[PDB]
Amino acid sequence: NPKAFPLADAALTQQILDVVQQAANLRQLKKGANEATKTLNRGISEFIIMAADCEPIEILLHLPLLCEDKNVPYVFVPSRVALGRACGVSRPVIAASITTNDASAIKTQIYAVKDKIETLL
Amino acid sequence: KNKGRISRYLANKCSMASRIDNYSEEPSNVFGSVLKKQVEQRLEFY
Amino acid sequence: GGAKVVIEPHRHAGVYIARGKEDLLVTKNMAPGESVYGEKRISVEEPVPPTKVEYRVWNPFRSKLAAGIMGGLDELFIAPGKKVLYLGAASGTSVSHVSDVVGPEGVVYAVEFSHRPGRELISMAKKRPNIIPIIEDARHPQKYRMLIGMVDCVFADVAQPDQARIIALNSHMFLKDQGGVVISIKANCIDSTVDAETVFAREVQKLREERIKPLEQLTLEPYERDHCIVVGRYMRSGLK
Amino acid sequence: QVLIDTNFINFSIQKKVDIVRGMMDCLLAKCNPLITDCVMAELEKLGPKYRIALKLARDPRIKRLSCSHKGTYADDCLVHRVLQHKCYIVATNDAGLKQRIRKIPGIPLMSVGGHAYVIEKLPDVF
Amino acid sequence: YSTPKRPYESSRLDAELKLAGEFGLKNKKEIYRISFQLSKIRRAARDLLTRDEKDPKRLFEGNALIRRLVRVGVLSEDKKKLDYVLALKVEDFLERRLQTQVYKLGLAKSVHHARVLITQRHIAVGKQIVNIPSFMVRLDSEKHIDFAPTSPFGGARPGRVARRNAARKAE
Amino acid sequence: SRVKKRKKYQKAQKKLKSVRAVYSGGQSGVYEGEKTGIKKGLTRSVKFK
Amino acid sequence: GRVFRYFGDKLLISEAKQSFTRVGENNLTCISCFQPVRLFAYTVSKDLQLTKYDITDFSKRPKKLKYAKGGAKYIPTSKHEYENTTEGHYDEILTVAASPDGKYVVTGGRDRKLIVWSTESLSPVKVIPTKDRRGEVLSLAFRKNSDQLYASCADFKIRTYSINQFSQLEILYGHHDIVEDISALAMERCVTVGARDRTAMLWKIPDETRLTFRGGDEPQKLLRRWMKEPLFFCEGSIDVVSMVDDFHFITGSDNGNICLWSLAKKKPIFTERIAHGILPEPSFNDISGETDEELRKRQLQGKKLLQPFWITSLYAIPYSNVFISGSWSGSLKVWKISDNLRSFELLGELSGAKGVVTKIQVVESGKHGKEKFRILASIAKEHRLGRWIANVSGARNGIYSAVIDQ
RNA sequence: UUGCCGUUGCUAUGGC
RNA sequence: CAAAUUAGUGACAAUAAAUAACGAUACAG
Ligand SMILES: [Zn+2]
Repeated sequence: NPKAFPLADAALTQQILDVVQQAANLRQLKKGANEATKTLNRGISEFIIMAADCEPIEILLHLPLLCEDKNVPYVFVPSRVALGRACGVSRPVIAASITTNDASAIKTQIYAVKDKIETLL
Repeated sequence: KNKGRISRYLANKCSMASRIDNYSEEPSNVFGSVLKKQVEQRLEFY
Repeated sequence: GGAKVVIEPHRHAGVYIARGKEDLLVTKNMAPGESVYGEKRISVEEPVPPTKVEYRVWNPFRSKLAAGIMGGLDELFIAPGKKVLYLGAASGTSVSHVSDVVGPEGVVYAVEFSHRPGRELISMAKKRPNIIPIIEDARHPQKYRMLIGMVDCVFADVAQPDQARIIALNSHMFLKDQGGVVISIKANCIDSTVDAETVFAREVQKLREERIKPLEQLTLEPYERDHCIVVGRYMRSGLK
Repeated sequence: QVLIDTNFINFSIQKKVDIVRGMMDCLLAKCNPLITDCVMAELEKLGPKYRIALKLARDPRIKRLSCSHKGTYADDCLVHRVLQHKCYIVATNDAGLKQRIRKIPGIPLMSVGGHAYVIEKLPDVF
Repeated sequence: YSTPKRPYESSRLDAELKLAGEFGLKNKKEIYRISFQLSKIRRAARDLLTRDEKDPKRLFEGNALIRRLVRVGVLSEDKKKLDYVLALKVEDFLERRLQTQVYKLGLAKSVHHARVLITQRHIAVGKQIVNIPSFMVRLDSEKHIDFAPTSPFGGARPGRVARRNAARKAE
Repeated sequence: SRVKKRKKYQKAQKKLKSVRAVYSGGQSGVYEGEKTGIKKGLTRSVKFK
Repeated sequence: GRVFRYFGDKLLISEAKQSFTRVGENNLTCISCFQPVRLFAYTVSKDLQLTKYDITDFSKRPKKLKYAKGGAKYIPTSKHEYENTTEGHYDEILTVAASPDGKYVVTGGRDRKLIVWSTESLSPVKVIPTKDRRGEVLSLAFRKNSDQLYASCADFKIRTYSINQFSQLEILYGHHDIVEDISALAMERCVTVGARDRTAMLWKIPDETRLTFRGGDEPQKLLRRWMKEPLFFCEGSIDVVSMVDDFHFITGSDNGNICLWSLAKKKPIFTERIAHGILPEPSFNDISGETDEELRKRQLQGKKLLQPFWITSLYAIPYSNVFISGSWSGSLKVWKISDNLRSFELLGELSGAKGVVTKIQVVESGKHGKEKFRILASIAKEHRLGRWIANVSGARNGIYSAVIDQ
């Protein structure tokens, strides 16, 4: 067991990154570590994606404890660069969060990814 | 101002440093050193 | 924020209501002078001079058991002298409130499997001495059968699909006859292909198949969508 | 998932409707039929005239619940376990049980009528 | 379309109340039309289940039915089984219409704002301005629902109210 | 015909707050309190059989 | 037109004259060239400057001629999407395209404009906005020997223009992510690739119809195929194209794939999995923050977070037997496609280009059996769309020209 | 051979 | 109670849309 433990393999990683890109287009993604912990303590979050290769790792390992407290799925993508590119911004991000919405046109996709990463976790 | 936003820069770097320091099991000093270098570069830029 | 409330005992023993212009579910504080997860506190001066004892606000949006209490449960089994086996003590959020409801003469065994929540559980159980933190998987009660003996109520805030088997194993090991079984069922975490009433009906059927007679269920709807608390008692002979 | 009782089974065999196939072409959905132990007790107590009905209720496609009470009053058991949970269709032909079930709200009621099953309080049948 | 069996029971009235209010429908005929053809769809899928495995009808019409249901978009890509066609229902069908989709994509503030945007022609999927609200967008036309370039909520020249107010304020 | 069903659904989902307790969306800001009262005598939970 | 220039193994490879002319522009982004039937080239940067070069002095480095630098002066005074008719670029010029006849260069970027400049003076003759808010252009390609431009705009849209008439022909829709690259030949077909939908489409533009080609490599079946006796996996995002001839093309992916596709097969004909290597893993002094090397090694999880270089430039010489791939591995690769047109193979490398290769294309010289080409490649230290790129390992913002012979 | 700056060549490199 | 034909008159409520959308402020209990 490493610190960044529940890492996803390549198929789950691309499923995660595709729904991250679609939520970023639909304004349902809060990107960055302290925005992610803000939306996590506010409770509007469906799952959090941490990238398992940033330059420290505890910098985002603070978030699994928060997700565990509030029972939110969390998953580790192995590329901060690809995560930022999926988020649609011109920088690497290390953590992102899918906020809850019921007037959301990708709710089935988000729920399927939640089920996959929760059976992983 | 500059004096008002160095507080915010030092705040989020200090939060980063405390996360490193808490969740690492037996910590080093090198990332506190790098963040000190970053915040002195930011204050010397002004 | 600096206002004044009146503390009043609830129907449930060990928990209180602070009436103001908005009334608060409130428990006594076992470790006076600090907050555990940032809740607000109430300090009364009860009457050697009078002593400042204090109270903690139980937040129903951060506690399934408080959502159940203030939705209205006919009988909690968490009582001021009891022993509670908390399963899924995910941090010290609700375990602190269960601990000081149970009081100094009763014991809360807080079982958790992850390790950073366990570190926070041990640092909270320092200042609350009536908490025995047990860092172990609840799916194998034999791995901690040596540390716990003869609890009076089990509370289950685990969020796993093998919930009813975990509850049944821990009850058959450590619960006594006609003891309390309080379950917080989360429909979406059990399974999301069926609806919430189907999964609650199946979980209640699983409990009575493992001979825990359900007395009561409550949906706890304004605080959590598609949750439930099922309160039962461990009948052990004759659900009929 | 549909709770069956004894006169629904008797009328199914009297009208020559299969249980799971009649349920499927009534609702146009996949059905799970449930025989409670009190309905099964009532079919067994009906005697050796109703052997055909008893061993058609003994069917691996028909799943079965485990009621936990004294006595074998299936109408009480069906009414209690449906007004507790509201995730059940009640398939019945008793006039009294039909009136009880259609007085408690949100519970669809299925019944043998004609040569196939009918469903009433389920608002999405087509 | 066709009317239901018992059209006036209270469960059906509260059903149609929730459907018309949650999807901004004008009358019962929207629900009855989409439910009539859904009834045909899963009445067919029931017969495809009542025949056996390795039946030619079942194999070919089953994968044909689930592939064109996936391409309409009411069925996801991974559930390629034929019992999910039975689990399908009416709001899975009228979540696919253009009024619902415009509101969910957030070009409008409610389903009624979406209906008036569509009927005032500010919405074009792909190339063509669609102007009826009950359109049943597909899984490939799901992402090209945007504001029409002939419209002031796109980038075009502003309408008559805005330009008349600009002219009168220039006077 | 459309605005009538818009305004009899708004009436219906305002009546639904009376019969059930509707999940409004969770905790908005700071937990202020129950804002309406706490009854210690009423138990609104479904007993079995 | 099929492949009529079979010369892959023929010309020399290993001893090219490689001149890396470094220029003082932050993050060069595109390269456009020109040959009549003197040769000019064009570069453009993230510093909002277009720069004309002469390149026809073949044995030496290119020669700067003329700047054209937009800036903050060209921000429109409206913030209104159809009066975007200014005369310069105020944000992030992403692509240039020279005319096949050479009267104009046409460029555009994230300011959702197409500015068409004259060649002889680098002056903006005409401005055509893309009339909506997200209408950033990402790739431009003229169809060969023509005056018709195909721009690929991030509205999931492809706009077409006639430049000498200043008119727009046809807008054609149908990708599912942003249309990251475009490619065309003398035919009125076109080939576009959208980024994350992992499909490449080709468009009959008069008919306004398309042929789609999805990817579809899965590490389950691929690791089983190796398990019959291994660090290779699924696909991120198809990124770059070049139409080699009028029956085949080649796609550059996000996991370092280069794939060869026909006009008659949905699934690709040939793959090449790792085309530029796998990236150097982050160091133990920059992963963890513990003290001991054992825990800082445990925070690498073995091989699980090694990510491949992604091919960010691909250029097929039209109708020829050879294409060139480039990323930030430092070394361009040259591949030739086999004469049966069902595979390609690495010939050699061009290792004098330190940085990301934001553009590759070649310039011809010599006759039908004896030929020499200069491969231009725009080199930056930052990807042409966003930043995202750490470990800038000795990169410089320049033009890597190579002179290949025989 | 460039935005600066260093080695420079009497042309190539490397730090921002 | 459809006596006009010498592309047009001569509907059998069969067919998809509209009759409004979005804000601000005030005053009540
Ligand atoms: Zn029974």
